[PDB]
Amino acid sequence: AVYTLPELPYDYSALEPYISGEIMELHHDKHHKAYVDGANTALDKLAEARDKADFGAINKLEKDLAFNLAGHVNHSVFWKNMAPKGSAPERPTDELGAAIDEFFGSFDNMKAQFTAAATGIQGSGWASLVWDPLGKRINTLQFYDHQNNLPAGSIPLLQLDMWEHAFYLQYKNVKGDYVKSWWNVVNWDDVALRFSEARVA
Amino acid sequence: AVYTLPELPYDYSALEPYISGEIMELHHDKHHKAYVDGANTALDKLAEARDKADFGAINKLEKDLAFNLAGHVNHSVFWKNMAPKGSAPERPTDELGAAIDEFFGSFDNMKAQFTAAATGIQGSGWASLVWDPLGKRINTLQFYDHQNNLPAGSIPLLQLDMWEHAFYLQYKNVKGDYVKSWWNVVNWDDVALRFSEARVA
Amino acid sequence: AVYTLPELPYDYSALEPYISGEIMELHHDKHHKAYVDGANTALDKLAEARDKADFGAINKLEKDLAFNLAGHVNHSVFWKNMAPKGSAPERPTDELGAAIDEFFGSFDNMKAQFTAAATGIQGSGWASLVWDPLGKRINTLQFYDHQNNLPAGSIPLLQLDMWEHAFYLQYKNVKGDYVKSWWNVVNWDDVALRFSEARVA
Amino acid sequence: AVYTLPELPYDYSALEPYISGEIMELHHDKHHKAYVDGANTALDKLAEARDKADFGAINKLEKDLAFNLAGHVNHSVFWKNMAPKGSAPERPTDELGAAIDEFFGSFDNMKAQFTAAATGIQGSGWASLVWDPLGKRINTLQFYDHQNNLPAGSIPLLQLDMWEHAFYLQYKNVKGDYVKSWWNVVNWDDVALRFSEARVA
Ligand SMILES: [F-]
Ligand SMILES: [F-]
Ligand SMILES: [F-]
Ligand SMILES: [F-]
Ligand SMILES: [Fe+3]
Ligand SMILES: [Fe+3]
Ligand SMILES: [Fe+3]
Ligand SMILES: [Fe+3]
Repeated sequence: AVYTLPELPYDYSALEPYISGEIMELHHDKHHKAYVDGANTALDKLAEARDKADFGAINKLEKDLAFNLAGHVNHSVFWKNMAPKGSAPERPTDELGAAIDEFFGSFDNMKAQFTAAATGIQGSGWASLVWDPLGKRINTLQFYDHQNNLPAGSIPLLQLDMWEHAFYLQYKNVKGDYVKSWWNVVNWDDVALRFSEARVA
Repeated sequence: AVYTLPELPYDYSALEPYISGEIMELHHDKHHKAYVDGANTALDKLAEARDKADFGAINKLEKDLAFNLAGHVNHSVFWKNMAPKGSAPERPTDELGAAIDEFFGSFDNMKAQFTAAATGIQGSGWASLVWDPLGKRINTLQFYDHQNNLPAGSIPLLQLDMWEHAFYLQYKNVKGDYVKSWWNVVNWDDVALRFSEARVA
Repeated sequence: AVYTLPELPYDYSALEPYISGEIMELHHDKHHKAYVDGANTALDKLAEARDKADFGAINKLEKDLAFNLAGHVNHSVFWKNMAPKGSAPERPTDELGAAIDEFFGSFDNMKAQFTAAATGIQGSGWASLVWDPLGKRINTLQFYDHQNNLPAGSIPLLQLDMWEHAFYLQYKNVKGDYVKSWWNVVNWDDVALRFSEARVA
Repeated sequence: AVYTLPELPYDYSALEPYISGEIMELHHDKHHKAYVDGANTALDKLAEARDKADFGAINKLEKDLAFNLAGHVNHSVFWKNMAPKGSAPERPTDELGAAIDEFFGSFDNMKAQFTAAATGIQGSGWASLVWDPLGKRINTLQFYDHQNNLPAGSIPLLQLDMWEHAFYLQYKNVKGDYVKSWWNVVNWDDVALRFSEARVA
């Protein structure tokens, strides 16, 4: 298949007590799997369309592709953006740390902006720290669903799933507590790597 | 400022009779300029939000940023994707040509899919040929407005503005004639360059 | 204020085992309450914008109003659309029953279409049975979030909340089991009343 | 057919010099016709889906229905909301006038808010004055495309098409001039009628 479901880089309960293993299991094994299958199906459907020269469902197929592929991309990044507390730095350092200070003033300012973007979403969405190739800078973006409200070429560095399935079983409606807890499991080493590789464009 | 309006790589009327110089002038000097101003303003507002520690308008600012920055990105690629008839080969060759055949079956199949995506948009949008870093392939996407219906990390290779301002003065409601004429001025050399730089990340 | 949170027409656990009392409590007391506060706030902000003659945040305010007011409208209808198993006929009758057969072929056909619309949503949304004043017919619509993918003037007759908070604590990712169970508590008398009042405009 | 294209209540050039007959012709004969055909096609497709118990394209069909039906509704109202200058009052009076003063403070405040909503749209959209059945009031809404950013049950009273096809041939990019000119042709008698009939819910 074109797209495949990546395995978690840690045990399902490795992020506890901040993120329950119950959510990690459903989220990865069920939700993420769905996006991979959906993205693959969209490509097969588009291939069939070209073969038969029948593009009647093009609008449907392009949304299916964008939605599912965006879901696959967002979650693939999401898993690696996390690590058991203590297994990674609690604050970004070196080049990443300097870059965050440069584009946000400080780590705290970045955190405040990122958190505000995360909790203010009207509907399903993501809070995302991305590398902007055109502006040569780090910005925060608020994705709607998986595939909306973002410029093409944006390279994700750090993402937070704000869909209700990501926190409801544990935090219920209190999205603020979920975000507060999530900061504890951010793998700043992974974000640093993405930054090093992202800034070549 | 962070973002600047790029000059056209050719005269305003260099794409005639395919795209009128009148549209080129309004499109570049008026429309594209607005996205640059809007993107810069959004960043300035976000900076102010951080200093005052008030993120009440975060939802508005994130959409202003995404909409305007995406407009800026899309049009910047758009201008470079075109060139006077005769300045470049009318068909992709070498690495790009082989990649199109691999991911679409043939050049014609790609054109058919891209055209269908372009003319079927319900509202404003773009037809886009992008490099998918995850699947390591070339896909067609159908953007809504400037910033919707696309996965993060998508690398734009070839884009076609389907907003009404891009063709109405010349083609009126006949979107098909606009797309058909547009193929005549596609700068495959620019697309080939974007493809080469995209494969390396 | 302009908008107020309507009380549930039954006890929080009156819909069990179909919909847990825990969900009913969070859904009504927390989620619905938030839309009421948000809708009132949006109007207050719009009033302030008029007094100060500054409409810089108009885009934000119009979306805040639409999102929150739509949330308020959707949930208000939602609560009334349900009732304890046994409080109303399990199948539409009289005028409503005849109308369903006319516009859908049969009750089963309607259920199938409504269910498909409910379970296929890509993101948050609603499955909705509405009265179309223009075509003078009953149609099914699939709302995105609370305020998207619907024609102005649509009269809601029967709505099903497909946002994850509406079913996750009980049904997890299995949306189909939620929809299936939901049919058991549909208050056809309320729907019949909305239909009668809708036909007269 | 279920939906039919209404004829204009005046000659195509009756709104000049404010709105050219060229736009009126294309807009009504081409654009509006498309929405009617599209809305009818969506219903036929949904009927076929129920017959064969095949709801695979439900997401596509529901968007096609919402988009096209919303376009049909919006334009049907739009045509009647206008009249040759001098054929209708230049300002709302009686019950409508009183209602506007009540919910906006004054006619001028309403105009300012409505105009701001019209010119600030990011993408295609509508500025709309609607009757809110739940709040028992008149509000302004900013529709995105034809079917987004509005609560169910909203009854349109006055609408302004802000899609580029509505003004580009005459006003180019200067949407402000289009809105300013449009106020001259508003048929306040039609809006008054809609208000009288709208407020019964
Ligand atoms: F997910
Ligand atoms: F543009
Ligand atoms: F809700
Ligand atoms: F139109
Ligand atoms: Fe998720
Ligand atoms: Fe453009
Ligand atoms: Fe809900
Ligand atoms: Fe229009």
